[PDB]
Amino acid sequence: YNITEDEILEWFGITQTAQGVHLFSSRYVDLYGGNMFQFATLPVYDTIK
Amino acid sequence: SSLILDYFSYPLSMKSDLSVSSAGPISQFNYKQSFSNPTCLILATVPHNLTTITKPLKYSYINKCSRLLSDDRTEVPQLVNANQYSPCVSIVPSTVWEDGDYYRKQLSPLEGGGWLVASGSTVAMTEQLQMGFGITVQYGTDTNSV
Amino acid sequence: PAFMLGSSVGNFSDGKMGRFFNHTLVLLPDGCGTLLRAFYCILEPRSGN
Amino acid sequence: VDVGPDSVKSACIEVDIQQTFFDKTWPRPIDVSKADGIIYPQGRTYSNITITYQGLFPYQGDHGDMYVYSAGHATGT
Ligand SMILES: *[C@@H]1O[C@H](CO)[C@@H](O[C@@H]2O[C@H](CO)[C@@H](O[C@@H]3O[C@H](CO[C@H]4O[C@H](CO[C@H]5O[C@H](CO)[C@@H](O)[C@H](O)[C@@H]5O)[C@@H](O)[C@H](O)[C@@H]4O)[C@@H](O)[C@H](O)[C@@H]3O)[C@H](O)[C@H]2NC(C)=O)[C@H](O)[C@H]1NC(C)=O
Ligand SMILES: *[C@@H]1O[C@H](CO)[C@@H](O)[C@H](O)[C@H]1NC(C)=O
Repeated sequence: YNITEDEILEWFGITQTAQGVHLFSSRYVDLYGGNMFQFATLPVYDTIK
Repeated sequence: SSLILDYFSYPLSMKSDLSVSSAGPISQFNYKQSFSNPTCLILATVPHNLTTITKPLKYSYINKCSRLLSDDRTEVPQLVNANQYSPCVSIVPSTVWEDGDYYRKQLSPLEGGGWLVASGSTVAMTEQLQMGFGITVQYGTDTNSV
Repeated sequence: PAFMLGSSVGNFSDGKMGRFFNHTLVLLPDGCGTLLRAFYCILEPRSGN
Repeated sequence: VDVGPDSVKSACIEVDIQQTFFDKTWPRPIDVSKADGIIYPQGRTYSNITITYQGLFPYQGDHGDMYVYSAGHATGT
């Protein structure tokens, strides 16, 4: 993906459910606020521990 | 909201393992369905006027899974989850060569130790190849958009 | 940060650990953190210094 | 099943075990009143209401897994 480098605080979340690997970030949705919105979903083959 | 399919080599011979409350070797060690969402299983056959899909060598599957620990006295099974693969699949190859194949791998002490061992068996092809499709539907994962 | 993921953990021959059998997931920031590359593929070492 | 770009020599640079400068903590906890580190709901949105929800959640005021990347040795340039 592409991302703009900034000075403001950012957050990332990673999880795995039955519909795949789920990556959440606030940059794509909320630059000056913050929330874990689904910006990526890998259709993964397996669950990673 | 979204749909999910899986497909696999399912002949009709073990079709009696299609039930929701099934606890057979395909249910125990291979896959278990989604109990919170509707599902459907379709067993189809290769048409004569269709060469778009290929035919594999033989039906192969697993029928046993055991985590023997380094003490060589404590053994624990595994429970497969919905749309999930056990660590049983991480050691078993993509196919099983013949019936009763033993696949084993050393385990680290933090994950249990000893040797993870699994047993695989097989079912040969019929006159025409049969495919198994499993569809699961979900309402609350994304936008209603399909 | 970069993240390597798998359900498999093994020790190396020298006594160290960190070996991940089969396919393994890697997420990598690139271009001073501008690229978000990721692969669940097979990784291989080599026996150099 | 795809391509992969191979760039340079297989002569890896020396790697050290020198965590003495690494291990120095920072008191940086989270807050639930300020709502730090909560996943947004994945299938529904709401407005000016209170919503019970079930999900994959952290604890509060967690120690964390605080690390930082350490630059290598560089004498001059
Ligand atoms: C989002 O959700 C929040 C909470 O769920 C909403 O906040 C409340 O919204 C309701 C709905 O409008 C408000 O209820 C209103 O109350 C009015 C009362 O009128 C009388 O009081 C007025 C002054 O209000 C103050 O004093 C009263 C009595 O002491 C208190 O109850 C109030 O909270 C205030 O402190 C006078 O000017 C007036 O002349 C009357 O004497 C009533 O007339 C309305 O019809 C309505 O029922 C409630 O007050 C809000 N609470 C707050 C602001 O603390 C919020 O609005 C929502 N936002 C949206 C929907 O956009
Ligand atoms: C990311 O960078 C490339 C090249 O710099 C650019 O073409 C692309 O538009 C950027 N992404 C977005 C979403 O604009």
